[PDB]
Amino acid sequence: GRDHRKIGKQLDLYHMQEEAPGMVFWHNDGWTIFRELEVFVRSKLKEYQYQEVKGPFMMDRVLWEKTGHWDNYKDAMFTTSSENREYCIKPMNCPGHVQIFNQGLKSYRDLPLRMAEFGSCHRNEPSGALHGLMRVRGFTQDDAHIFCTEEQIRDEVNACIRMVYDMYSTFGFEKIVVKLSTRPDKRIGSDEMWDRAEADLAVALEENNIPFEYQLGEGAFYGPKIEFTLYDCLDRAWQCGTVQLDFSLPSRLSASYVGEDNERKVPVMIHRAILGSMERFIGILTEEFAGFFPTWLAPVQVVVMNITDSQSEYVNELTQKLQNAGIRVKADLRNEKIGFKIREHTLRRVPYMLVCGDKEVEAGKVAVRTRRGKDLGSLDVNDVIEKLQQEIRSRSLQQL
Amino acid sequence: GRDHRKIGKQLDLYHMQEEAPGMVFWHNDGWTIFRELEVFVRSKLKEYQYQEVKGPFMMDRVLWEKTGHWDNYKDAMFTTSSENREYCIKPMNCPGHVQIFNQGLKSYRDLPLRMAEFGSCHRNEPSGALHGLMRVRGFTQDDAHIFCTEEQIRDEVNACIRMVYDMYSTFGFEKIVVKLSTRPDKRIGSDEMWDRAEADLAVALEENNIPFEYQLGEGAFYGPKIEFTLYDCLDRAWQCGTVQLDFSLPSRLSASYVGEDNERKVPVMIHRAILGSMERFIGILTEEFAGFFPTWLAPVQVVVMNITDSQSEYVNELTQKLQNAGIRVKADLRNEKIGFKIREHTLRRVPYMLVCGDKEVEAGKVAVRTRRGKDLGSLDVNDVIEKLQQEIRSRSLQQLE
Ligand SMILES: CN[C@H](C(=O)NC/C=C/Cn1cnc2cc(Cl)c(Cl)cc2c1=O)[C@@H](C)O
Ligand SMILES: CN[C@H](C(=O)NC/C=C/Cn1cnc2cc(Cl)c(Cl)cc2c1=O)[C@@H](C)O
Ligand SMILES: [Zn+2]
Ligand SMILES: [Zn+2]
Repeated sequence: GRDHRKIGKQLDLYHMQEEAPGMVFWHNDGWTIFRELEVFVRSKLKEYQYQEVKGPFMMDRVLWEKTGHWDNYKDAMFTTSSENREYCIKPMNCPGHVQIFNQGLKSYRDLPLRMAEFGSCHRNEPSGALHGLMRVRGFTQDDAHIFCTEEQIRDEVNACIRMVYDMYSTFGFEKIVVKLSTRPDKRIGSDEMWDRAEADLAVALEENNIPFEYQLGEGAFYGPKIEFTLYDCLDRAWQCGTVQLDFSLPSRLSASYVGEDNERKVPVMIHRAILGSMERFIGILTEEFAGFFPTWLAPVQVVVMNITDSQSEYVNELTQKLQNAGIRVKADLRNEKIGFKIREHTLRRVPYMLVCGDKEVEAGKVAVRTRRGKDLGSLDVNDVIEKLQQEIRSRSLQQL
Repeated sequence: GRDHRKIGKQLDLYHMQEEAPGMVFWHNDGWTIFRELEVFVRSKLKEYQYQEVKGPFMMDRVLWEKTGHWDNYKDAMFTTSSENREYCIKPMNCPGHVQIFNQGLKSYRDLPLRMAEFGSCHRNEPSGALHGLMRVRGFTQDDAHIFCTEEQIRDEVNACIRMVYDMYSTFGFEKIVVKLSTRPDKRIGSDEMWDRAEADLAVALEENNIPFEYQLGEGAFYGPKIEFTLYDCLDRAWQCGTVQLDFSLPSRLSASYVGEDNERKVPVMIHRAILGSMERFIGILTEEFAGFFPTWLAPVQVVVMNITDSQSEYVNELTQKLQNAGIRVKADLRNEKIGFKIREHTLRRVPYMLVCGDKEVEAGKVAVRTRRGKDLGSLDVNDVIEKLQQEIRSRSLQQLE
């Protein structure tokens, strides 16, 4: 029993309905998980030196036909109109990122320019194939685009690779399969361009001792790509990560920069996503942990509870201390038995349950108990807050 | 200058294009401002006990036709189709909030249920009427909908009112004009219901000692409302806040709860937004401050800089300390004169320029220069960091002395 649909209903994370096929209603607790995942990605964006931008939801069809994706993907577009002009709701964030790149004069000094976005994308997929958070219409891509020179591709692909494995290992995903898609029959650019582009991805992987299988037929018309597939605890494959070279879209959208020789060069563009889809990754995480989210991701991290009315003031004071320390905490002061209380929050998958009786109030302590059923006993209040802070801020998979 | 369109280009906050009319492209520095504003609103949502949800971008026309807004507002709807079904791109967040409310059986004990959202709304407005961040098509509403009983209305409107003045006072807006819109000709509900609903709004304003005025017959068909018009430093009026009672939508979308008497009851809905639009409000703030955003909102809060090559490592350490202290900081180690460095970052509206000369490195201090051109002297590094943190924590309008 690890269905994300089931756990999503039980823990009141999200729901879906027929009026909005493949588009998620995020409830309070599920939206908390979403935002903590977002905060985690932002810390990595800062570490790996990315800008974070936000592009518009719609854009003119005139611009979308200039991208070169229209013929292959017009059936997957959501279109709307206003004042005799047809606009596409964006399925990808790349054209919008080029529009920001084109504002102001760029030079080689500004490259590599790394532009990230939590980009809300909509794709008009057949409704019959939709299921849960795994196959959806509306989703949020942990997207970024790297504008760089031909000489900087090698280093930026290395950095993307490091960022992929770093982020996957945070959630305990160590079994990764890597696939390098080579030149297709369609394709733009010369054979010498594809020789170099394919070598840049291959050597970057080889130098990091990462084994990979070639995918000969597959690969986009605008460049080769690396795709990363993680494996969950049921040994199910999930293609999440991508690193995709592009020698087309920047030229077609009039992107350029002044080089060191004062000539106009078209920048090389690297598409990349790691989690793939925020909704989809949450689904995978919900199943991986079976509702037992690590404390940093958990909607409710601690519940503090009393035995009788005698300890209510102490529990309220302890609740405020935990809230002051940046912990998501609730107080359970109901007139129920301690076994009833602990069970409700053990079923809700609350990492820690802080019991406070007369023993604990007089001592300045708290009786800590995990959702796994491990009784840690009466511990000092300041010691508990300190260890919870470390677990949350280090983003540890394991409890005490 | 106080033109947000000019300043937006100068500080590289955002831009707009004819390919996406009335829809903002947020650059790094503008999106940084957006996200801190979002964090600020979030802390108020936590304080005033709101849930935060996220609804889908589109929903079937069939559901939108049931809301009772369709015939009045179908011209303003963006529409898209898929598999013989028509979907509206959401212009408002209320129906989606009702869909979330309708999941699970609700009790009187769950009320008042306060459900907030940073709701990305799209209104198909005329392109000739568009103008920068203020008049837009795509925007993010600091929205919330309170589901409550009839008896709970006064206390919830009272809370909303407090939240409005609280949030406006953070940005330096004390002069608020308040307008209570009364019953229109075409309306639902009995006159007895409208007497209580209008009285609930008036009593809540009286309870907060707020003088207001009527706007006669300007209320919506589904209930009366309060609107809050703030005044900037140029004495220009901006209608941002709204608190709108609703006796229609919950019933139209099958919203109910189990009462204390065990009867099925329909909840009353209070629509409310304080800032009104995140894009619009940032635009107003840009002109209010003239680009001199308070330190907590500033894209780059501190720039640490060296006079000569001698202090480059001291700058690196100091920049790392400010990095570890959660301050948005950059190091200016370019081979340029100290005045050149100060003039550029004064023009970019960086609150503080932490200057490092030989005398500062030797004493373990830093020379603090504000964007207003003032000299705060050479202070201890750990003192300055604690003071900057306190200025950011409290979201202070004023810089250090
Ligand atoms: C092309 N952008 C990248 C991306 O999304 N890569 C994953 C796979 C993309 C394939 N893909 C899938 N569906 C699409 C649907 C539409 Cl309507 C369009 Cl116009 C493009 C695509 C499209 O390109 C990100 C990583 O920047
Ligand atoms: C709709 N409720 C509130 C709100 O947005 N009020 C501000 C103004 C509302 C007036 N308004 C303006 N434009 C609209 C456009 C459309 Cl396509 C629809 Cl369906 C409704 C409205 C509509 O009601 C929020 C705060 O919950
Ligand atoms: Zn892309
Ligand atoms: Zn509303």
